[PDB]
Amino acid sequence: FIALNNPFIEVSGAIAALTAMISPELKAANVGGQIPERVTLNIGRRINITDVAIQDLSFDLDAPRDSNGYFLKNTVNLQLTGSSIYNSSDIVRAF
Amino acid sequence: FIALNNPFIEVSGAIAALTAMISPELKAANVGGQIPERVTLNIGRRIN
Amino acid sequence: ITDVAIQDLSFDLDAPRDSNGYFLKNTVNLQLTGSSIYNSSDIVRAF
Amino acid sequence: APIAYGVYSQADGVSPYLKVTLTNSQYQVTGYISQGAAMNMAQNWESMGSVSGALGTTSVARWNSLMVWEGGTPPTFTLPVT
Amino acid sequence: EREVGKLTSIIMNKMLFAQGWQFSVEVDGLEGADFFAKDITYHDYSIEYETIKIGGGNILQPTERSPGQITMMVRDTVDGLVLDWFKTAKSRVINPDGTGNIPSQYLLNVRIYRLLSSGLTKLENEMTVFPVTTGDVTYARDQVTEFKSFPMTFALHSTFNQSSSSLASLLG
Amino acid sequence: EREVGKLTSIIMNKMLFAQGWQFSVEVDGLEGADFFAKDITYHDYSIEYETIKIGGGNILQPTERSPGQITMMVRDTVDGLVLDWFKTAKSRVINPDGTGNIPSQYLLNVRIYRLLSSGLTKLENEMTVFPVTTGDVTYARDQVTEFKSFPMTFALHSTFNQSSSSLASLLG
Amino acid sequence: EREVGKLTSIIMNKMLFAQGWQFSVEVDGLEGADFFAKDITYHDYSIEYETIKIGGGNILQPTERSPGQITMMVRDTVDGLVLDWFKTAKSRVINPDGTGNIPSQYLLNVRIYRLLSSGLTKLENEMTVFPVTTGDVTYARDQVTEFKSFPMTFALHSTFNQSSSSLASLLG
Repeated sequence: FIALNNPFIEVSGAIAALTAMISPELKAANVGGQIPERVTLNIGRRINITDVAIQDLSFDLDAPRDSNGYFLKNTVNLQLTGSSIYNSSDIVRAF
Repeated sequence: FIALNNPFIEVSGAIAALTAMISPELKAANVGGQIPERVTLNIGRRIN
Repeated sequence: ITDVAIQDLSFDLDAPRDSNGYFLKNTVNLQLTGSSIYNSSDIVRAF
Repeated sequence: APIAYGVYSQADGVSPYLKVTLTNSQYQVTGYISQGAAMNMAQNWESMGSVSGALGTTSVARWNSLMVWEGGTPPTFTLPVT
Repeated sequence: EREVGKLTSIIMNKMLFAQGWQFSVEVDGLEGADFFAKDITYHDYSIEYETIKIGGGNILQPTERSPGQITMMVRDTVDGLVLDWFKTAKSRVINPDGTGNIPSQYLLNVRIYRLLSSGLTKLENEMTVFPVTTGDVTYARDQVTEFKSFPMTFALHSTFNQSSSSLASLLG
Repeated sequence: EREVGKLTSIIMNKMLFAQGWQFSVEVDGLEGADFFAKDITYHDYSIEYETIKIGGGNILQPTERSPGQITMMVRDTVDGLVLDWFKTAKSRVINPDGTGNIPSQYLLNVRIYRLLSSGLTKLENEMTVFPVTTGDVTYARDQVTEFKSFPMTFALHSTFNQSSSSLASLLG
Repeated sequence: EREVGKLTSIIMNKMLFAQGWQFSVEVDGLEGADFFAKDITYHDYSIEYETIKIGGGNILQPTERSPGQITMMVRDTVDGLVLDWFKTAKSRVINPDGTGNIPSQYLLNVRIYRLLSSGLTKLENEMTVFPVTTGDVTYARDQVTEFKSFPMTFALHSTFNQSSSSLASLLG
């Protein structure tokens, strides 16, 4: 991510959003709402996979800063995995 | 792979084809069809 | 972040020294960890 | 009241946005940030798929096949202060 | 034969090739850059390729368009205005404390012109750049017969958007 | 046309471009640096960027302001004073034993001026520097018609605080 | 104005800048080095620093003082004495077998002098060095109008103790 107009909604907000998406929610009433939720991955416009689970995440802390203290650039490393083994006919549809 | 005339047939279809060849078929009725299919490899024209 | 635990530390012993024997520069490598599994709503507050 | 140490003063001219502070009931330490800091978090999901099956009551079977959530890890840091 | 030479001379004389003194440059913050400017070198983008080895042959494929730069060598008056302008422009890119500003504040536009006959101009290129730095200045004692000079070098921001800038830059 | 040339000449005559012998330098402890000085070369900061590759295009983002350096080439008298001053200044940075002193002791200030008409001066830049080194001296046998010379090179301490120094340096 | 020029001429004429032929060198083992010597270049120590990156700025800190070297280009007579002296001095540093001697045996002292008016001298520097090597010698056939020459280069032992040597060296 690199900021051009508003650093908070571009660089300093996306990191918090990812950090929230990776975590569970243990105060929910139902059992299924406590598990970390799953996301939909769409690489460009041509590869789309559903029910993707986020496993790892990382980012640096020596990025350039704005006069107000928000990042002007950052980089996040992610590892993602599927939730089931795919059949030969199903995996072709993903492309 | 590198495209020269039609990118879909040459570069973007080959990857989908390989991803199809690697995976099994678990909705099949018989037992032999549930294991991923085997392939014939030919390296150039002299090793089969 | 509150309630962090320090689990490793290191520093150099070949740093520049003063005429009285004190360091003029050094560097410390630290490894830190939280003390509980954060919830989705809690972790956003840290930012 | 804790005891101060490090580069806490403002005589050097660097913004407080470029410093770290560690505070407890006894000591307060301030330092800079070097070139190799990062923040990491991780979660555990469970490798081998399975076989002798596939399936055309039905819903429960698939739920077992789906990856399971096992546990997590609190955030960790690697900070080279200076 | 000489007939071919005569025909070539006839065709060559009619068409007037451009000479080397027809350039003109306008900068946003100098209002007088044309008089002070002496030299300028610029290139906008360059295609970068990758070589792929297949057997006993090679095939290339373009990948990128690398950014460019602009540098100029300006003369200066007594009680220098150009040096002060460059200093002020350089200062905005990064605050002395160690913080950086948003892109809209420090960017500027540079325009390169071509001179037609009878004092008419056309636009060659437009680029958005940030001041980068100035190389080095000497100020020797024996330079009795020479004027002051120093180079100013800029760098383009992004290849996606060369000329067009945000609303903040346009409206001030 | 010639009218345009005449107008440009009229414009050019009125404005006086600065010549190369208008520099002036003062060093803290020399007291006579201006007479001995021959050349300078200073650049204060330079802005550094990072190139980020996105698909088939590039975008840059400034990161730093790197420090600079000052060098000068002084003539010397019989029974050298400038040379002894340089050795004394160098010796204070690091003690012969192998221990270093606090920054307040060895730092020094250099001012570079601009000479207006009728002998009036204005400040161009001010920097805090430490003596670093002097490269090489030759003292050849056959240099019958040349004066002695040697270069002195300094390095800027910190970009955060270029000119202002601690109270200890100011009050002695 | 011309009055400033007259004052500058008056002040400049009085002070006599040192010329380039006033050097003098004494070596421990030549007893005639002054006549044979032609060139010499020397630097004693140089401060080395480290750049530390903090955010968007840089701060330096001195760390070391690197050693120096001395090299000289001497003429030689027929039945060379200088070459034999350099060969003998070089041989002591390492025995032909492959063993090294203790430092006291091969070290030597070199002194650089400055020439005052009326044939008086002062000491510029004193260094303790070991012979290192000589670069290369040509001995061409067509050099009918040139004398023989070869360079001798020394290296300083330790920055802690530049001039003072052990008792064995002093008393022989």
